[PDB]
Amino acid sequence: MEANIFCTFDHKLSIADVGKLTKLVAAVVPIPQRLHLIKHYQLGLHQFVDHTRGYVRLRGLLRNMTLTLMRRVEGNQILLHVPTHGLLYTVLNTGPVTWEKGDALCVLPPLFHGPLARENLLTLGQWELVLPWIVPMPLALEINQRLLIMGLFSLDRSYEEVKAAVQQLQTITFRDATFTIPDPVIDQHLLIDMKTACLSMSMVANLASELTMTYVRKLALEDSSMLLVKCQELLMRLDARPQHVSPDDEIARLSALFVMLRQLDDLIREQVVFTVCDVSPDNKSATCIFKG
Amino acid sequence: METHLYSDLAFEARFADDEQLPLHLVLDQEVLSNEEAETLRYVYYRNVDSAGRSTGRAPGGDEDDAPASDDAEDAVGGDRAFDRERRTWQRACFRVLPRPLELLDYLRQSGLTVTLEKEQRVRMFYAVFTTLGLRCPDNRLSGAQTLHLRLVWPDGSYRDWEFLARDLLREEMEANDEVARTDEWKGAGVSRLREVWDVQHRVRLRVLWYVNSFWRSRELSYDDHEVELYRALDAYRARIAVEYVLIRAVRDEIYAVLRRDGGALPQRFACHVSRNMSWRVVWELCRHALALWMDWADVRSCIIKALTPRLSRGAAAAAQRARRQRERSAPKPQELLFGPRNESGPPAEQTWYADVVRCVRAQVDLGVEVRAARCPRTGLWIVRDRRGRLRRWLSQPEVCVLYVTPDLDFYWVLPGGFAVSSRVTLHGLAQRALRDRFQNFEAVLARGMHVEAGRQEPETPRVSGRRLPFD
Amino acid sequence: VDRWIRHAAGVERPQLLDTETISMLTFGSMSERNAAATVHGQKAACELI
Repeated sequence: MEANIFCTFDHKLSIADVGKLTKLVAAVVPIPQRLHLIKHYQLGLHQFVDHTRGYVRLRGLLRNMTLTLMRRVEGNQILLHVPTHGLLYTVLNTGPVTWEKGDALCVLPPLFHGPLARENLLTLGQWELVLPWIVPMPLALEINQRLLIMGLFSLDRSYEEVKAAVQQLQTITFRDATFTIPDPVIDQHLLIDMKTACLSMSMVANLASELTMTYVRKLALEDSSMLLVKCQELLMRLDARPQHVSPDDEIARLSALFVMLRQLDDLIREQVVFTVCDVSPDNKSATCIFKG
Repeated sequence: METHLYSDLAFEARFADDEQLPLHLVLDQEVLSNEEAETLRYVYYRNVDSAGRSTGRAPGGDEDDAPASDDAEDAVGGDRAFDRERRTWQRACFRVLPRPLELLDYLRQSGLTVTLEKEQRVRMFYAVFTTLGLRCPDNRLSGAQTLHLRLVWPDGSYRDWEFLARDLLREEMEANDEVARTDEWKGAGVSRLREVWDVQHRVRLRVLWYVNSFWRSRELSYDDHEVELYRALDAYRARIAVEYVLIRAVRDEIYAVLRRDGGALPQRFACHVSRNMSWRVVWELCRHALALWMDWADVRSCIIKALTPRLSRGAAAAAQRARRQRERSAPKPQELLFGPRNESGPPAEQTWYADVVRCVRAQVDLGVEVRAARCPRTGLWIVRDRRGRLRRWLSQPEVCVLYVTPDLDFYWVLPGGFAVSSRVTLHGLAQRALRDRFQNFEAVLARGMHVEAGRQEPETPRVSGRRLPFD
Repeated sequence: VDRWIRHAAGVERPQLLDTETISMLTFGSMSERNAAATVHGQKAACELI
């Protein structure tokens, strides 16, 4: 493959440019095209950043891009390296997210972090080095889930009904940090995701057994605990011997239901790109296994 | 085609709770234009009974039956009246076919079978397929019921038609492995196609009837008494009269103020005037203009466009804030030194609407927007064109103007800027009548718009007949 | 009520040339005269909660 990529700069880089570009060695930067030679405009997310179009659009563009690790900069050349599956690399988190050991990491567009400064880097003319966020899986599928629930809830609601609920949904709290999702528009892509959610939920409701349906009621008759209280409360405002006992029916239905559940899960789950096992005690870099 | 099928199933799954029967409609160039067909965002429908009562409101009566208030503090009911109105409209599914078609060939090229009584082709530049529900409040359907159709566009503009259930059911009621509902719906097909007008005979649309509909199974009853149609016609008369009674209220107010003052008009608008002029012919031109304004006033008069932003939900709260702001106590020295700086008051320029009536070649302009500000030297008004240019019609002897300020103060101005000044009184209109006739549409979220409010929405949705559709 | 309470508390009428001298005081002003004699040094006043 094109194991190395040359990025050439058209703007002459000052002393400060070369310095700050050197400090960024091992940062994860994406390229759209996977070519041996590219120009600095194609580097990063700045080619696509567009706040009138939503967060989901930039998410869709990013999840299809090719990701690279920055290496030594020389005169007007930056030398990006593509990681390969199963090997071990040192990666840099320019994002404000905390990494704990053993985390599985995903790539997402940046979110709004409180201070609003966000450290603009390499503003050459009116180009800018907009790097993505390398986020651990829990926060990644939390943002994907909240974004889907905003799309699914706020349809056919007016702005007055919507306002407080989506204000509460946009804010995510993760490891004592606080982030906000920038532009959650109701895209065409988001409507496709919502349609897949509806079909998968219909198949869950249709093909579920009677055991899988009625377990909770029987446990509530048998048992009482805080978890069961919460589960009952979710069903409350809408709220016997089996007449068929069929292990083959149960196996057929369950092997189909797991398929539908994986379909519904893929709307929330992102692709793991790195897995960490060593974290610098200042949380500025990690040792990672590259995955794809 | 699929919208009719889905909507039939949807109204069946909801029938016990709602008792709304599914009415399948097709619209073409006889009801809407190509741009309006391509850019249509919502279709909403409303049910009103033989007594003029909407089915979203309380079955016996409402607190909106009381007269209006004339108070900006009340704003003709405020948020609660607005919410009672919004609850009254129900949203319908719709699909646009934006390229020229012939309806029967389109249905046959789909899965349907068509066995009409006479095979007359109907051709249409574009088609909108939508399903409305008319409410049989029991297993009984009256001919005096009317149904309202509303078409809405992305800027929030709407268009209302209304037709009574007698026109729709004039013929249809006067005559009265395992299978899937989809295949038998297609196989059973269509056998009726009827053209229906609205009450005022402005717009024609076609009704499509299917033999597989759950409508057929119910064997519910239909009736039309004479007295019920009479009362429904009277309610309709009261409905359309709402803007004209306001116009007459303003006319009587002008004549009453003119009697009270004795014909002495003080100057309220800036214009250098001469004594050596035949002011009597100006009075005669004023007579002709005030007759002609009544001759040509309409729904798009300045008075309706002035009351319409009052009916919006934010209006009452904002008016109360303004009342607090103007009557706020003078700040103490401590607040000026240490505390925050005071709110900026009202901007020097206001937005007004006017009716400009020229006599020489009889013409009246109605929905005219002007910007108004008081000149510093003398506190008279300067009326400017919304591009910032001074309006010249104060200097033309053959034109009079009626302005209505955003707080429902009206001026009637003669050449020279001598004006009659009084307030539009809403007390002749029940709160519900104004409120249902002229409340602005507020949008629910849809494809291609921000979840956050106030954002600059991106490229607006469109279905294109001129381009190969994107997917 | 004001005059009666001022008499009981032993306070004098609020003596400021209102407008400009009030702006001056709110900018900062040293408006308490000294006692004729001091034997116990500086007066450490008590603030009551």
